[PDB]
Amino acid sequence: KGHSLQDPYLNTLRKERVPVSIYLVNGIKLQGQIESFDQFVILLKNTVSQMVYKHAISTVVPSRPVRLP
Amino acid sequence: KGHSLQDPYLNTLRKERVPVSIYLVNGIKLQGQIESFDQFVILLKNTVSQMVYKHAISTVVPSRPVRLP
Amino acid sequence: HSLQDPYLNTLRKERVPVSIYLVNGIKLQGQIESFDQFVILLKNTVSQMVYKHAISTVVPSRPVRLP
Amino acid sequence: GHSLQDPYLNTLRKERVPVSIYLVNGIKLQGQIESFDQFVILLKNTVSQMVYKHAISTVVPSRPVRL
Amino acid sequence: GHSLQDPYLNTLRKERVPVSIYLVNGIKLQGQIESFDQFVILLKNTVSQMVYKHAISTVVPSRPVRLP
Amino acid sequence: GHSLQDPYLNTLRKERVPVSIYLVNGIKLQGQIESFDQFVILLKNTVSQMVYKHAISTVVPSRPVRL
Amino acid sequence: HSLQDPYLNTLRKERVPVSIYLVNGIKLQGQIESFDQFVILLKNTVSQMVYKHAISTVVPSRPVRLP
Amino acid sequence: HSLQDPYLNTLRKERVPVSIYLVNGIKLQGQIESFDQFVILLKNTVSQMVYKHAISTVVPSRPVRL
Amino acid sequence: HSLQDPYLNTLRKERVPVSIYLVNGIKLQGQIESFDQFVILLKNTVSQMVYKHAISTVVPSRPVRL
Amino acid sequence: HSLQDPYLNTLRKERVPVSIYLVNGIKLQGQIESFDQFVILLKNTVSQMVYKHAISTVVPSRPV
Amino acid sequence: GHSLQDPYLNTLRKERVPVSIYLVNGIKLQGQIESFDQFVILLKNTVSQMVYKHAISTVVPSRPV
Amino acid sequence: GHSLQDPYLNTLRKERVPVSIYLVNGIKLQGQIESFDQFVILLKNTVSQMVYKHAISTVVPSRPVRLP
Amino acid sequence: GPAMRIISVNVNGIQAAAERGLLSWLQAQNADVICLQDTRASAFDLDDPSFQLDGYFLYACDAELPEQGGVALYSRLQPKAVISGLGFETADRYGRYLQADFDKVSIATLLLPSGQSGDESLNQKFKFMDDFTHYLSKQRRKRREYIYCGSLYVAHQKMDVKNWRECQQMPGFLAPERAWLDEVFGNLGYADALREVSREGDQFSWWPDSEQAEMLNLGWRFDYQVLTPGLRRFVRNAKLPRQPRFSQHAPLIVDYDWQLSI
Amino acid sequence: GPAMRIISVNVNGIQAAAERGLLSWLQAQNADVICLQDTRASAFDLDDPSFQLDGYFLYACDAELPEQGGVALYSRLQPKAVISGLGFETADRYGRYLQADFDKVSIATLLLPSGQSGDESLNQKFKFMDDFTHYLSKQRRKRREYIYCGSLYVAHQKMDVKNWRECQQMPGFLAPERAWLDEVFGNLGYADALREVSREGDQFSWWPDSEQAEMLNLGWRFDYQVLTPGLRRFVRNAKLPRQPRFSQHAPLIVDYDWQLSI
Amino acid sequence: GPAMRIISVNVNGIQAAAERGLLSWLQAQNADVICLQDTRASAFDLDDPSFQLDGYFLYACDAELPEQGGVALYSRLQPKAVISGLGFETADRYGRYLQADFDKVSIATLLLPSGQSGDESLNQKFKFMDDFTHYLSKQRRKRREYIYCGSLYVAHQKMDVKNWRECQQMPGFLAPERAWLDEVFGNLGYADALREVSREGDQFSWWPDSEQAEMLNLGWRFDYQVLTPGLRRFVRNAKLPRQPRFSQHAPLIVDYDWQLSI
RNA sequence: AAAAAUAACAACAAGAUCCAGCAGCAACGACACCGAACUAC
Repeated sequence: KGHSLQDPYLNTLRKERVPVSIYLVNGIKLQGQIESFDQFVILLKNTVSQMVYKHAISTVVPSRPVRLP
Repeated sequence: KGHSLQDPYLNTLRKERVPVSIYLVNGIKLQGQIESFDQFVILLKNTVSQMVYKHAISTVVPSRPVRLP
Repeated sequence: HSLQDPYLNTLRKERVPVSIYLVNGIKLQGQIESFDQFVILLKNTVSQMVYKHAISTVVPSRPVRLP
Repeated sequence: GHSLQDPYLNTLRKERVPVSIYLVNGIKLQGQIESFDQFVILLKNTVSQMVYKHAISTVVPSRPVRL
Repeated sequence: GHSLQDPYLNTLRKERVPVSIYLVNGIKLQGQIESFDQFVILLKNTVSQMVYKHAISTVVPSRPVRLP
Repeated sequence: GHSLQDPYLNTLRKERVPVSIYLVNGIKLQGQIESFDQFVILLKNTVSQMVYKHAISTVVPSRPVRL
Repeated sequence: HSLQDPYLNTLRKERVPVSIYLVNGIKLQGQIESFDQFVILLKNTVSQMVYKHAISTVVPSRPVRLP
Repeated sequence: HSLQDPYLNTLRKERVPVSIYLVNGIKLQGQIESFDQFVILLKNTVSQMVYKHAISTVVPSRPVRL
Repeated sequence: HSLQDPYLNTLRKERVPVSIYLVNGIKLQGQIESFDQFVILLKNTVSQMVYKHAISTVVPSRPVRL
Repeated sequence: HSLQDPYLNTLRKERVPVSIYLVNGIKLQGQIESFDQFVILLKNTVSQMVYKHAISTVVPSRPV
Repeated sequence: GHSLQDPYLNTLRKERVPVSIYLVNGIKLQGQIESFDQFVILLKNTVSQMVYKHAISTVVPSRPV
Repeated sequence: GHSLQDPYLNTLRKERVPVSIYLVNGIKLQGQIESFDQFVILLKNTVSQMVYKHAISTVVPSRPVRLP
Repeated sequence: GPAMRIISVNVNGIQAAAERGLLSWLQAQNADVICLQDTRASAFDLDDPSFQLDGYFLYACDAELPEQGGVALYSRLQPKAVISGLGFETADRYGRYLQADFDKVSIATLLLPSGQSGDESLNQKFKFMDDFTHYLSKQRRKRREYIYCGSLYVAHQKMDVKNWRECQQMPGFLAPERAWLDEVFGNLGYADALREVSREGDQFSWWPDSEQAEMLNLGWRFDYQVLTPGLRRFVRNAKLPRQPRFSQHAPLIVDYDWQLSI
Repeated sequence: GPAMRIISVNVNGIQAAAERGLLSWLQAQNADVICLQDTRASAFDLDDPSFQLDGYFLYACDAELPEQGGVALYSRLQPKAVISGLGFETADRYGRYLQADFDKVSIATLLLPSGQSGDESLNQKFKFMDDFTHYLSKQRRKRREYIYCGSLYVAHQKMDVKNWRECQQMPGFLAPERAWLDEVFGNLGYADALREVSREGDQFSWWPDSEQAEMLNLGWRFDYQVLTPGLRRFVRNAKLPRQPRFSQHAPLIVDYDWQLSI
Repeated sequence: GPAMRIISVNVNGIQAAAERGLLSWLQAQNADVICLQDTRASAFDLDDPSFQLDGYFLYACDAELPEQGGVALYSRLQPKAVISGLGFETADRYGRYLQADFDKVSIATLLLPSGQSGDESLNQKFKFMDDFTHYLSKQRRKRREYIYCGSLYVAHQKMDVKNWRECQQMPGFLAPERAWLDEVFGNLGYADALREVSREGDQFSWWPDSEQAEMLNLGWRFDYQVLTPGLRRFVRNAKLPRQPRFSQHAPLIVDYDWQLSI
């Protein structure tokens, strides 16, 4: 109901190992591949895996073109 | 959940492919058509599959006037 | 929503030029075209959707009387 | 929930206490609480503004008023 | 939930520990917690503050309050 | 349990790895985690504090951890 | 004073949320209430007063143009 | 010192419990008993002489104006 | 001020991005817009006012003659 | 002027132990045998000439 | 009021002695003194940098003068 | 203007007392006062060191000295 | 090239302008935006298609008392958003302000009361100026540049008025008004449009009803294209044509290198 | 003493350069971060142990087509964060950018297209430069400092090449190329490294494939160590050791005073 | 009317200009004072009545060598006093300054070294600029309005030179020269006469010997009429006629409404 | 305790209550301070 689009997109970005770029409400632009996700959290990779919270994210732009069926 | 204006407004903006312009709460502007929408995210096709989170969106200024069904 | 809905409905029916201040601090002057639980469409040249979770306050430029 | 917010706002509304509400962005709104409802408060000083609760940070009445 | 948010708050309430509330905008409130609700936390400074919970960044008690 | 946040936080607390939580405001809070539940992640650095989760942006451990 | 006062008085008239970085590395926020030749005043809730011998820098939040 | 003198005098007369933060970081608490060029006598149960050249700021605690 | 004034003026007119090391260790970067006997103006996205009595050193990013 | 000099004179005439806390954070003990406008002598165990600028505060050991 | 500072600094500058200026914050600067003023001095360890007097603590000459 | 610093320094110089200068930073230097002034003091060591007045916190003679 | 032509004019009543033929001449002159100060008609009156031109949009703010004032504004493309307000009591009551936003540029149809009727009008004008000084001091912070196409009804320098010795006491030229204009155009930095493109005299925009002054060329400059210092460099040409007189004043066409867009 | 050495050598095929001894030559020489360009392979090929250097972490952002380009970094200590892609189409598609942030500085690795392959390559180079000038104008406002290991494939000044007259027609020396490269080092402020510590001619990095050109030393300076002015003071020394010669480009070695610390 | 015309024409040798007909053209071209510079001849040579015009006085100051430099000056009426000194080795030794005084107005024939001859010339030019900025800062105390007829060999802004993208490296347009010229017209308060009345490009006053640049109009503006802010308001018009050119530079003719007098 | 120097004043009744908004800072000087002396940011 509430994840009909948010979950498949993140799953496709994770499986294909796409180097996405996340934008926080603070304006910072975090970089790194997505390792996992949930209803309120996303685990980045890059040099050191760090946690990010959904309520703090604004836009998740994929560096390379992503294809989600 | 039964949105009388958000759902149909976004659906009409998507079907007609209007150059929507999303102003985020951070204060930055994003330009590009609306590819898809969900209860918590919006995919705008500005030559990429960018996903902007709902809670981070402040306004959705359309480029041309749309007919609200 | 015992008072938000009547207030917004009165502001819409009276067509008073309202000014919405957002959480970011920007001002938006316009008229309430149609509102809902999460949106308050403006009416200034075009229809501009404004999210509820981003509005700081609504200032009616003209005094309004509650219903 | 909200077992302490409603009775604390009812006292300010009945006693006509001048409150200085603080928005999240840091801007202040001085005035008395004319009415309050779920996710909305009415502040009438220079104009009947409608301040959203999700945008309020503190409500200082500048006077020891407690039920 | 709130299995932890209640103990650490009711303790500071009953013990009257001077707490410092850091908000999300940067300003710092000071004082003792008079009574807290699921949505609001009333301070006991010189004037009843009433600081909302959705706009509080951190709550750091200056005294090492025990965690019962 | 039935999520990724809870196991990760449990591992962080059990291993006592120094984490550097970054708030939405942009400021950080150096210190390790002591106990979490919901809307709270107690930090124990030089003075015990209480973050509210909803005001947290990222939790960056100072050493790689595997859930 | 050829360039000090024209800046502080400008900040005062314009009410710019200025951040003052002291010499010991501590930061303060607020607007200049009434600057003097030795001490400056802040417009925070407490109206703090900072001497002009322990202030290292004064950075405004918005760019101020000298008149 | 157009506003410093009257401000300190108002803080003294009203016996305001000010908080003087020095430059090194340590804070002192106590009402202002008197002040003069490069000196402030803070008296609150015990008397102390804090030099102004070492004081960084003075938080009046209570909303007090000139 | 036989060296302070000409040096600051040369650094200003040429718009050399200078690095000002304060006393507490932290360093600021930017060109000198204007300077006074007790205040310098740093332009680096925010026209900030640094105090002379708080600056420790001022290093130009590139060599400058006199 | 109206406070520093009389206060130091009272501290000296009474021979009260005076704790001079410097801006660096050190607590110097002793009595003010004499005082100047720029330096204060604190003698009790060894002679000392603490400069004025380096003095953060000066607390007496008993009421004066 | 500089009967002892000015001659010493002038000698160190003329003789081109690599002096080390220990500041108040504990940092140890180096380089030759190019030109000194009543409130500022100039060093050239790598570039012409201006050190403020009120921030200087001691000036150790690398060679006895 | 001062009348207590000049004689004290002149005594510490002429008596050649091992002086210890502790600066505001929190360090220690040792040596004899070779010359003084309104803003500088020369200290004898492996290399003569010019210590500024505004940076000096305390000047302790290794032995007690009497004022003139 | 990117030639943005702004045409500011004081119609002194849309009825007289339509009677004399202002609409046709204005439509003939190629321009991106046209400001009409002092409409003296309600918004519903302007709704008539007679005033609506082809390829231009109809915007207007009407005074509380229609005859007391009112301003209009047409543009070639739908502006971002119209701001029919100012904040002060006088402006909100007499609808003497209307703004149109564009890309990093916003045009304002300012209108200061002439103050030529009586003493109350002069007092209202003094209040409006003492408030607009604060308004301009506030707008001095935002990034977007502004273009106030306003009939200030105040001459600035002698170049704007001939026989200044005689008009030293006529409203619109006294000492306080001159000082206010010099401060707004000097202290604040709002450089004028004419004094930067053509620093010549005899460029009058106002003429008394008496035909003697018209024949003698005795006129005052009241219209002004006040430009933020950011736009000063974008000025090219500005000439006041008096032969197409359609009201007490005359148009003030000004071409800029800046190009507007939604 | 405190020093930080950085190597920048365009290998144009890590396989060939390694077979010639690039890997061993680098491992034997002391260095902190090797910012090589043009991998000509995929990130997996770099991940192989034959490519890795003992004691140096390896990162890479391969191109859409292996032979078309690619970039790879060799860090000695785990950087703060690695960023792949520059935002442009030609940048993200052909993997011509990879940055590794440190405590303050953030060494990058840029690889512009050659352009000598054909007119299409020249147009791609012009487009990428027109985008990168804007990227730099946007980047010069942030606080932290950068050290681009860019292979601009464009000479800066005449002194950077011998017989500049005949090169007026060959790519890499055209008028717009020189203009862009001088503007990047002009108003933007991004100083240089090689021509900042030793302003002597006869120093080049690139050499044609013809051995005769190498004997005559008719080369161009294509490998640049662009660095924000904040670091121009920390530059200590530079070198162009052409003796080994591992590819068509000569290795560019530099040493600064800034001490990286993760 | 009270018109005052001044002509500044660099000749690069008075012999060539006199052969091309500069003497007759000046005698015909009505003016008050001709700021001709770069005489390249001694005083005994200028004394020749062949150069002396009718109705115009003659003053000249040469260096130790006639060809090393020197500057001359004509005038309608006998100036109050002439002075051939500035106080700098780079000015007196080269005879690059000569000033004539009328009622509270001083006209100076300034001549900066080209610098294109070599590196030593560029160093001498930089020294002369660093000394002249100080001289100006010292002269701000006087109340006399100054009219420096300068051949600065430096272009101020982009409009002052065509194809600046290529000229950013050639002498006469580098960063320090631009900064100095902006400081002269900036902090010091001085303002150029030509740029005051005509704020348009393509108005150049120098072209290389190659006729290609002349055909393409690729030139600089190496001639300025620097005016004290007191005289900034009296600038009526300025012109740079290129067709009647007698050397690399073109006559710069500035007319004011000021009326000089003995 | 001293303008390395006013090509020169038809003249001194007189000196000791909220940005119609940036394709967004790998992160804000790490948040408003958390009382016997030891010499690189």
